[PDB]
Amino acid sequence: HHWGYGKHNGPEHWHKDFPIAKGERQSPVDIDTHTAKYDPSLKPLSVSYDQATSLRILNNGHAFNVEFDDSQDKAVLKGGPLDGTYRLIQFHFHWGSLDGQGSEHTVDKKKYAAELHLVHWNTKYGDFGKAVQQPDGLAVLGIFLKVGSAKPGLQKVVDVLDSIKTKGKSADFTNFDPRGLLPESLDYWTYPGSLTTPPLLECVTWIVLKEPISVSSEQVLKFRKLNFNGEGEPEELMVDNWRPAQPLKNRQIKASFK
Ligand SMILES: NS(=O)(=O)c1ccc(CCNC(=O)N2CC(=O)N3CCc4ccccc4[C@@H]3C2)cc1
Ligand SMILES: [Zn+2]
Repeated sequence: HHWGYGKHNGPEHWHKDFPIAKGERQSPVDIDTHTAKYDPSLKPLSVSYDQATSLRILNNGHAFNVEFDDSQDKAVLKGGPLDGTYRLIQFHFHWGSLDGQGSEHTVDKKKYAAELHLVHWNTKYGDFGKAVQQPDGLAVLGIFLKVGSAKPGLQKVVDVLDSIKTKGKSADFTNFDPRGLLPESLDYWTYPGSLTTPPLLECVTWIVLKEPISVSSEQVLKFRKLNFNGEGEPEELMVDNWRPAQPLKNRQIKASFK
């Protein structure tokens, strides 16, 4: 009886196995744009993905992850609110059953069709597993998706999804350039938070870009054909794999922009 996003094992149940679900710095949150304050102390954000080496794409039963070689400082996130160097290890998405829901963060309570999370770990902790035990261990770059024009840089991901339909399937996924998933502007909001899936560890500096990327209806329809189940199990479509907004508590959301 494992956690998931069904009626019986969804986010409202997670606190029974993971009591930190009701903690002081949980994610995601609603970003109230009128309350977020410009912070002139934020240093410029540095997304350096030119040498990123993707390896594999995996259906883990909760989402699909594109994994990177993180055994040296090829693809790194620095600057903004961050101290030191954060290495890209994987990206994944959260999405809905309908275009009006799917994002984890919300903006003035608006839900987007989907949300991309580029996950990075603080190299001062040596490995990912040590980093998630630290309050500044991870930096997640969050990017909203809205349905409109196709995103050409997403199509290589969309076209491999038929090969990883079910939980536990993986496929080789080399030479994918995550620069193709970024919006034009790097203006962002930032706050201290958590993983949005169990174990819900409070280890993340969140950096949420203001400008959404546009994907086509056909692109997101292909996400919604994935399965939560393994092969040879009853088919359950992988949709609505998002955690709703959590209490902000004793936190301030800071804006990089005026
Ligand atoms: N919604 S979210 O962005 O808040 C979110 C981000 C991250 C996570 C943790 C997901 N776990 C992971 O991504 N894992 C776990 C791991 O132990 N390893 C071993 C180290 C290694 C080496 C190479 C590639 C991949 C891993 C994986 C990464 C959960 C949720
Ligand atoms: Zn995520």
